[PDB]
Amino acid sequence: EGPDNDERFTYDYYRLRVVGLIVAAVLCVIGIIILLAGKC
Amino acid sequence: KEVSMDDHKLSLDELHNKYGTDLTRGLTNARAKEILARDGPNSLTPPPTTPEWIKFCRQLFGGFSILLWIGAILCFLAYGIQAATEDEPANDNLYLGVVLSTVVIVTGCFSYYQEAKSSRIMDSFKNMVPQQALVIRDGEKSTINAEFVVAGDLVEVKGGDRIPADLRIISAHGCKVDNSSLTGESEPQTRSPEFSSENPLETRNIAFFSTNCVEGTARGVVVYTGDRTVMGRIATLASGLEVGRTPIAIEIEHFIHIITGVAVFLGVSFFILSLILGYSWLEAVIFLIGIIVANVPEGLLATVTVCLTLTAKRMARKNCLVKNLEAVETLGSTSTICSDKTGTLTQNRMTVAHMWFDNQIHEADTTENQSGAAFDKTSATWSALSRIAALCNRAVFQAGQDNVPILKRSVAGDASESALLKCIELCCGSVQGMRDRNPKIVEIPFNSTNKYQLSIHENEKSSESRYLLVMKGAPERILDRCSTILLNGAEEPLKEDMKEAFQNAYLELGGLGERVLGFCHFALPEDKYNEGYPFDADEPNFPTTDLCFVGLMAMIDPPRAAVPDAVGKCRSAGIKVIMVTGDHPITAKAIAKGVGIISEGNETIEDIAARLNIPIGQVNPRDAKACVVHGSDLKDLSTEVLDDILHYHTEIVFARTSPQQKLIIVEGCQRQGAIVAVTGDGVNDSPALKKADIGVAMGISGSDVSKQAADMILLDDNFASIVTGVEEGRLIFDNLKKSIAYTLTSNIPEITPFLVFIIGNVPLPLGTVTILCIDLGTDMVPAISLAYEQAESDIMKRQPRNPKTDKLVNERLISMAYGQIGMIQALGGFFSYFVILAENGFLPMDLIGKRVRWDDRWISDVEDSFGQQWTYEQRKIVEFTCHTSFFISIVVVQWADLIICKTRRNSIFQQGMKNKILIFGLFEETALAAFLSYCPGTDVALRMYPLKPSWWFCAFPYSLIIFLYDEMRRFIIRRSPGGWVEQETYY
Amino acid sequence: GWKKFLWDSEKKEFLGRTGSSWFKIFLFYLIFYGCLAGIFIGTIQVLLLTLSDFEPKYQDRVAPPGLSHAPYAIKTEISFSISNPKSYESFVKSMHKLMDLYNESSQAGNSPFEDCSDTPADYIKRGDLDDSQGQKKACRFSRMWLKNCSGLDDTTYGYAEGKPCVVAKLNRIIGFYPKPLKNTTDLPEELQANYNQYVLPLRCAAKREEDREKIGSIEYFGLGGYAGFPLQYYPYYGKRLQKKYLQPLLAIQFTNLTQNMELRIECKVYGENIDYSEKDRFRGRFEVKIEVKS
Ligand SMILES: *[C@@H]1O[C@H](CO[C@@H]2O[C@@H](C)[C@@H](O)[C@@H](O)[C@@H]2O)[C@@H](O[C@@H]2O[C@H](CO)[C@@H](O[C@@H]3O[C@H](CO[C@H]4O[C@H](CO)[C@@H](O)[C@H](O)[C@@H]4O)[C@@H](O)[C@H](O[C@H]4O[C@H](CO)[C@@H](O)[C@H](O)[C@@H]4O)[C@@H]3O)[C@H](O)[C@H]2NC(C)=O)[C@H](O)[C@H]1NC(C)=O
Ligand SMILES: *[C@@H]1O[C@H](CO[C@@H]2O[C@@H](C)[C@@H](O)[C@@H](O)[C@@H]2O)[C@@H](O[C@@H]2O[C@H](CO)[C@@H](O[C@@H]3O[C@H](CO)[C@@H](O)[C@H](O[C@H]4O[C@H](CO)[C@@H](O)[C@H](O)[C@@H]4O)[C@@H]3O)[C@H](O)[C@H]2NC(C)=O)[C@H](O)[C@H]1NC(C)=O
Ligand SMILES: CCCCCCCC/C=C\CCCCCCCC(=O)OC[C@H](COP(=O)(O)OCC[N+](C)(C)C)OC(=O)CCCCCCC/C=C\CCCCCCCC
Ligand SMILES: CCCCCCCC/C=C\CCCCCCCC(=O)OC[C@H](COP(=O)(O)OCC[N+](C)(C)C)OC(=O)CCCCCCC/C=C\CCCCCCCC
Ligand SMILES: CCCCCCCC/C=C\CCCCCCCC(=O)OC[C@H](COP(=O)(O)OCC[N+](C)(C)C)OC(=O)CCCCCCC/C=C\CCCCCCCC
Ligand SMILES: CCCCCCCC/C=C\CCCCCCCC(=O)OC[C@H](COP(=O)(O)OCC[N+](C)(C)C)OC(=O)CCCCCCC/C=C\CCCCCCCC
Ligand SMILES: CCCCCCCC/C=C\CCCCCCCC(=O)OC[C@H](COP(=O)(O)OCC[N+](C)(C)C)OC(=O)CCCCCCC/C=C\CCCCCCCC
Ligand SMILES: CCCCCCCC/C=C\CCCCCCCC(=O)OC[C@H](COP(=O)(O)OCC[N+](C)(C)C)OC(=O)CCCCCCC/C=C\CCCCCCCC
Ligand SMILES: CCCCCCCC/C=C\CCCCCCCC(=O)OC[C@H](COP(=O)(O)OCC[N+](C)(C)C)OC(=O)CCCCCCC/C=C\CCCCCCCC
Ligand SMILES: *[C@@H]1O[C@H](CO)[C@@H](O[C@@H]2O[C@H](CO)[C@@H](O)[C@H](O)[C@H]2NC(C)=O)[C@H](O)[C@H]1NC(C)=O
Ligand SMILES: CC(C)CCC[C@@H](C)[C@H]1CC[C@H]2[C@@H]3CC=C4C[C@@H](O)CC[C@]4(C)[C@H]3CC[C@]12C
Ligand SMILES: CC(C)CCC[C@@H](C)[C@H]1CC[C@H]2[C@@H]3CC=C4C[C@@H](O)CC[C@]4(C)[C@H]3CC[C@]12C
Ligand SMILES: CC(C)CCC[C@@H](C)[C@H]1CC[C@H]2[C@@H]3CC=C4C[C@@H](O)CC[C@]4(C)[C@H]3CC[C@]12C
Ligand SMILES: [Mg+2]
Ligand SMILES: [Mg+2]
Repeated sequence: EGPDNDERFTYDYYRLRVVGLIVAAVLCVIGIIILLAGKC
Repeated sequence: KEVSMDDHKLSLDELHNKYGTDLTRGLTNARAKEILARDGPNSLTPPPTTPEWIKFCRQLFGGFSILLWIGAILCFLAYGIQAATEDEPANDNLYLGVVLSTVVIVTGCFSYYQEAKSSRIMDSFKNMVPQQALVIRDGEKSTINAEFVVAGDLVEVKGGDRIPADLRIISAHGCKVDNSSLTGESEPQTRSPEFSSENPLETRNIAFFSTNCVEGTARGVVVYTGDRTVMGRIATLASGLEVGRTPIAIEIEHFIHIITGVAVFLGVSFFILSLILGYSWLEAVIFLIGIIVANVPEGLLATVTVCLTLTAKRMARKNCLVKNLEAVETLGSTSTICSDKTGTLTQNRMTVAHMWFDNQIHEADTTENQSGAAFDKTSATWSALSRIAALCNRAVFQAGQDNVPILKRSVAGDASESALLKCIELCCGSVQGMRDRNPKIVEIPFNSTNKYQLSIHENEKSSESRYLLVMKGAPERILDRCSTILLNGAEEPLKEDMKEAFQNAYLELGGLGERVLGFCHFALPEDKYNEGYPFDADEPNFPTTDLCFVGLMAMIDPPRAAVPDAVGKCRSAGIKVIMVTGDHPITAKAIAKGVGIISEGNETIEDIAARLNIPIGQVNPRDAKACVVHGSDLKDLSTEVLDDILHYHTEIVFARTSPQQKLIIVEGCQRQGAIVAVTGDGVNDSPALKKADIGVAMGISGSDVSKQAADMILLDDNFASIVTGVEEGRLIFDNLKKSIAYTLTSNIPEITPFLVFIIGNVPLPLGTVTILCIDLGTDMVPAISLAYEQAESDIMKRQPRNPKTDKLVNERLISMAYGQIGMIQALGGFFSYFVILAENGFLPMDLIGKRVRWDDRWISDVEDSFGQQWTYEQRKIVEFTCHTSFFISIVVVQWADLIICKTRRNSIFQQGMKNKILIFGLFEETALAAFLSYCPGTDVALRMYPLKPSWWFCAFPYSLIIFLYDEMRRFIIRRSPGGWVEQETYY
Repeated sequence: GWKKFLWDSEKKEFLGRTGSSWFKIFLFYLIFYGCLAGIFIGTIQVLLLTLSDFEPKYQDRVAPPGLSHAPYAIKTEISFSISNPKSYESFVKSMHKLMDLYNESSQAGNSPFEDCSDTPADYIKRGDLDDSQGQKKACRFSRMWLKNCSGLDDTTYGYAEGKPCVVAKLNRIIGFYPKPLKNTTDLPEELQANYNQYVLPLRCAAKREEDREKIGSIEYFGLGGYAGFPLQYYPYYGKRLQKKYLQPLLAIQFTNLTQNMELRIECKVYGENIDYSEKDRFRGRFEVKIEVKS
């Protein structure tokens, strides 16, 4: 699709890791809240 | 024998001078505090304790952590060998070793945490209800903690009390102590203050520690306290308990063995397969580690200790103190309950309800008013009746009671005597003056041989013969004892007609469910007995018969509030309840009918004879479901007759049965093949308590001998608490099964990739690092969450389990875990695998056989389905993106499995999502999977790569499918009892 | 137990159950494993639909391209005796397997092999990645181009007298355009001379500074006489759209090689969309251990 088709071989793994970490953090928080909810 | 030097030779004066204690008064509280501080608490130095570091260390080098240690060591050595060879090697072996060691560290700390938790909870059961001692201080008698006893304190012990410390007997009356723990002989030896022998083991005036007083009473002084006691030296070093396990723990162990054997065989075999197929020596051990970890459920022992400890805390919360851990398991299996009438079913708070004198039934006891009574207080016979009620009575009121009414105040004595006192004070007047005017010369307390009470009083008035004998007792026996009856002041001989009316009155009041007591008195002739005449208690001089029957007094005693519901739950539960009481069959039959032991419709042989108006002997014994066995009949019966009554009758009530006969009843119940629990408060009850499967001792009133003899202690002495406790006991089994069912399901998805790898010749879908992360890394908490579970509506609506037929791990369990649920978690992971490879360029048809070429480091030319050419690391990266996906597809399916596992009979909609630990587990695992996939550096260290977003969803159809499938199978079970589904699928 | 749990004749049980139980369980499992199989086959069919036949959806794991070689050396070592003939047989059998695909008999007629510039040239676009104009056409690559390593003159290819060859090859990637370095002041030393823009350069050297002296004259054979790959053989349209496609090759003769001593030779390609990796020792470059012990 032309010489400058470098995109067909690139993936933004950085943004993916950032989002996956934000989500992991959120899930961890929700977890702790539910666990200690009653003990306060 | 060697360590013996005592004070027995000293006299009362010598003992007083040495110890320095008022023999009559006892030491003062201030002196008690000083002595306690100086000598120390009356307790035995405890043993030392394992250090915290040694245990933790046992965890590091225990369970199967050893296998992981060898694997980690092998990896380190392999890396070291690589160091010598060509430069710039791959740190793959180095980071693999670093992964195994960490797994061992996390497992060691977690298991250590759980074990400590359980040990601390067990210790809490040591200072809940302590062991006390009755001491005499400042003249007053008080109950104090056993540790507070000091040397020189005046201690008093009675029948059934434990000896707080070695004592010097100052005074005693028929005291018998059992020195079985000291000498070995179980024969009770008498104890008297007289100096019998020079040696301590024989001297009559020395009570040793740890012994118990079988009968009588005695007063002594503490010669030795704590470790100084004779028995203390032996008990501290010589009597230490050893470690003990349960049968629940051993069924689980046996199963762990069978699975371990199959796992090791499969491992070694795969190892040889890898070598025949050209792999590295290190990769062979790696495959073995993965197979063993994926197949051996290492968490079961921890999950059982945790389940038992947590359930015990729930019981201790609900009034059921288990002395041992085995009782927690045995309670769930309880089939028959032999309970007592007074103390357990009722409250033991008697109130005087009705009376019978002047050949009439009279109501009385105005409801805390001045209305007096229904009849004339002026009645002549009533005067004699109240006279005997007040004079023969043993109980007296305590001080400080003058402020409140009689129905509300406290008394000291028997419940019946207390009721009589409250009645006379409300209607008659003051007992202090009445007891004062008629001085009691001699009195005979209630005795089993006599079965009556007795009191001799002198009369201050004129016209009397100067002698008034008063006695009360069983109405049947006292009527046999009297020749005359007092009616309206005029005495008349007792004829058969009067006795018939009396029997009618007894039947009427007894049918009501009230305890009737007979009363009588006699004025002995002055000519035969002068004023000076002494009456001999030891040798009865006065006439016992030809007395004058005054009348009958009856009292009421309502049952506990919770008792009826408890018997109902037992009937729904399939548990048999037996009432063993000292009362009369009419009162027993009644109380039993009211509480629920004898439900409506059921009749005994006598009941049917009465309806039919036929002799009882003629009626068929099998015709009656329930029966009331008399104590005399029980003594006369043989083993076969006892078995006949226990087998053929649904509701049995033993009346007028001595507590000693309980052993025969317990043995008969066991001959049948039932797990029995028996309730006991006294000393005579101990043999039955030991013989019964579950001995329940009364907490409030039970003596130290009974408490020592039993496994469970009822704090409230209520019967409902027993039923609630059995309810808790069944939950242990339900939760344990739900846990075994969970952990075992992941075996099929973790092992199937290896098998497919070898048979199919496709690339490895799931690696070993991920396997360790699954079993050891994330499911640790979810496995435990299954124990916190609540119960299901049906826990009390099912039959008792029998150890012969039921076992925790049965064939139906393997049908659900391996066959149906497992095969599905395997397909969900395989699906996610196929998708990763297909998207990156490898299609499915092309994959069969690429392994030989795939695992060959040397082929940098691998061709995919679309014809591209792949190198070695580029291709390996896609394989690793599959190990991570598999992993996630496993956590995702685990969601459906963990949710469906919660209940086995009901749906989760009915039960609900009220378990907090379980929910915390779903969120935490999901979070860990996302973390391990996304964090940087994991690629090199853990070999996990990032997962793109369209992939997380591949396991979703298999998770919804697992959930929907189990819901329908639960529905079909509830709808069709005893069907094919319940026969095959219900584990 | 042992005998009784195997076969009893009162309850007419075998292994534990009767005939109707074994039949109900077997029927249930057959139906169940059938629904399971059908669902897996359907969820996999939708997956076959999702993807395209002319192009892999994801092409990030293979870039830049690797650099493989013939022969097939295990551990990246080429060791053989010049006397014993049964020492370099495993090598020749491979070399031959690779060159056996460039036979002229295979490349004949107008399709699908068209005659291309005998001298390096630029890219050639045969349209898009569609089925509209049928099977595309690929350029012909003759054997003879490789001069002393062709197996046409000296079948052995060199291994017979202490002068081996190494046919290097660039990993085939769909839609990959090779981009060589430009003539600007920044360029390696080696690459300055013979800057044919249309040629992707390949140059071998010694891993260590010492070995330089012990390595003799690296003689590269290729299209046009240059030490590289002509850009005209790109891009690659994939197997489905370009069956019978031949990738360029470059021969390397390691003349004047010291005898009885292990020599570490690292070959490396240069270019813009070319990047090496410290973990993958075959991404763009390659290592060979040669030891002509005689
Ligand atoms: C691609 O080309 C290959 C070579 O093609 C040859 O050269 C080209 C330029 C043309 O001229 C073409 O016409 C030539 O054939 C081609 O491989 C060749 O295939 C033939 C047929 O099998 C082989 O001939 C046989 O040789 C053996 C002994 O071979 C020795 O040398 C080779 C190396 O060359 C070693 O590998 C061996 O181990 C031996 O050391 C003979 O024994 C054999 O005898 C047979 O024929 C005789 C009559 O001549 C009969 O009497 C016998 O009974 C046998 O039936 C053949 O003579 C030739 O060796 C082989 N070349 C090479 C280098 O291996 C290849 O097949 C082509 N591939 C495609 C896909 O087109
Ligand atoms: C790729 O690049 C090289 C080098 O280009 C040069 O350096 C670059 C970094 C950049 O600065 C460019 O602007 C610069 O030209 C090209 O090759 C060079 O070509 C020139 C011209 O032929 C050569 O210069 C010659 O040097 C000789 C001695 O070394 C000298 O005797 C030559 O005389 C010639 O020119 C004079 C006028 O100056 C004339 O009077 C003579 O009669 C005779 O023609 C000449 O000065 C360089 O040496 C070359 N460089 C190298 C390394 O060989 C190259 O052609 C280019 N390739 C492409 C495809 O564009
Ligand atoms: C009780 C609960 C408390 C919770 C409080 C949370 C507070 C919030 C804290 C963090 C939130 C998210 C932070 C976002 C930053 C993440 C860093 C990051 O995005 O880094 C990405 C790059 C990696 O490089 P690349 O992608 O180019 O590689 C090439 C990739 N290839 C090979 C595929 C081509 O980073 C680099 O280069 C440099 C990396 C430097 C170090 C980053 C540290 C990451 C490790 C831990 C931090 C996350 C903790 C989360 C806690 C969750 C609890 C379980
Ligand atoms: C519950 C149990 C379940 C699971 C248990 C699993 C047990 C496993 C135990 C330990 C595993 C340790 C792994 C160590 C992590 C990486 C360390 C390391 O060896 O890194 C090396 C890399 C260097 O790579 P390179 O130079 O080759 O890259 C070149 C990149 N090129 C070329 C593309 C540019 O380092 C880097 O990249 C720098 C990035 C550093 C990463 C920072 C992340 C911090 C890691 C762990 C802390 C998180 C703890 C959780 C706390 C929770 C709080 C609530
Ligand atoms: C040339 C040679 C060819 C050979 C071909 C052979 C092909 C074989 C094909 C299928 C094999 C089926 C294996 C399943 C075995 C089930 C055994 C089982 O049901 O025993 C249950 C027992 C007792 O149960 P119950 O109380 O209900 O007895 C009630 C007895 N009544 C009711 C009759 C009185 O319990 C126990 O023995 C205790 C628990 C034992 C747990 C065993 C679990 C297995 C553990 C690891 C193996 C996993 C490998 C998975 C991969 C397989 C390869 C695809
Ligand atoms: C040990 C315990 C294992 C537990 C589970 C193991 C999971 C293993 C599943 C698959 C592994 C086998 C490898 C599959 C590769 C076979 C390839 C194949 O089969 O290529 C046939 C077709 C491809 O057609 P095409 O469109 O390319 O042709 C186009 C034709 N034109 C265009 C000319 C019209 O593929 C198809 O149709 C669909 C075939 C895809 C996979 C089907 C595999 C067999 C079917 C179900 C397996 C699950 C059984 C569950 C049993 C439960 C108890 C164990
Ligand atoms: C696109 C397709 C995807 C398919 C994927 C499948 C995934 C798995 C499929 C299903 C699993 C989820 C099912 C949730 C069940 C909810 C049931 C419910 O709602 O029953 C209502 C209950 C009943 O109430 P009652 O008073 O009548 O009970 C009286 C109880 N008696 C009588 C004992 C006193 O109410 C209660 O339980 C009280 C309120 C509890 C609310 C719970 C909400 C949390 C639910 C799940 C947590 C998420 C875990 C996943 C973590 C990953 C996140 C990233
Ligand atoms: C087309 C594909 C997508 C379809 C999605 C459907 C979503 C449906 C959403 C909620 C479901 C409805 C709520 C159910 C509430 C029922 C309340 C209730 O009263 O229930 C009681 C019954 C059991 O009564 P019993 O046995 O005592 O009767 C005994 C009768 N005698 C005595 C004669 C034996 O309960 C039962 O029928 C429970 C049986 C239900 C089994 C169906 C499971 C539905 C599948 C998934 C639900 C969604 C959860 C996950 C969400 C993922 C989001 C991405
Ligand atoms: C990717 C994963 C997909 C997994 C999908 C799985 C779907 C397959 C589900 C069920 C298929 C199995 C059906 C088997 C039918 C033949 C069984 C049979 O021969 O049974 C005979 C009995 C009748 O004998 P009896 O008891 O009267 O004789 C008394 C016997 N004596 C004398 C011993 C007491 O049958 C009975 O009792 C009736 C019991 C019939 C069993 C009902 C079980 C239904 C369970 C699930 C269906 C729901 C699927 C929902 C999926 C949604 C997908 C999105
Ligand atoms: C090939 O290498 C040989 C050395 O092995 C070179 O020949 C040597 O040249 C030196 C002078 O520099 C002489 O002293 C030696 O006697 C020579 N040895 C032999 C065996 O000839 C030779 O020049 C090299 N040739 C090439 C083309 O690199
Ligand atoms: C209770 C149930 C139904 C909740 C199910 C939650 C599911 C859908 C959640 C749990 C973790 C989530 C993933 C966590 C991390 C990422 C990475 C990000 O870059 C894209 C979204 C993606 C892929 C999320 C998609 C949604 C996800 C899979
Ligand atoms: C890879 C493929 C070919 C393996 C297929 C294995 C199947 C046939 C195996 C896996 C688990 C097995 C079941 C496991 C447990 C039981 C319970 C037992 O009381 C009867 C047999 C029965 C029901 C087995 C029948 C055969 C079974 C379903
Ligand atoms: C709910 C359950 C029982 C439904 C299972 C349906 C099964 C039988 C269906 C679902 C998808 C179907 C497949 C879909 C696509 C193709 C490709 C075609 O070229 C041959 C038939 C074939 C391979 C079908 C065979 C039957 C199939 C596997
Ligand atoms: Mg016992
Ligand atoms: Mg598991």
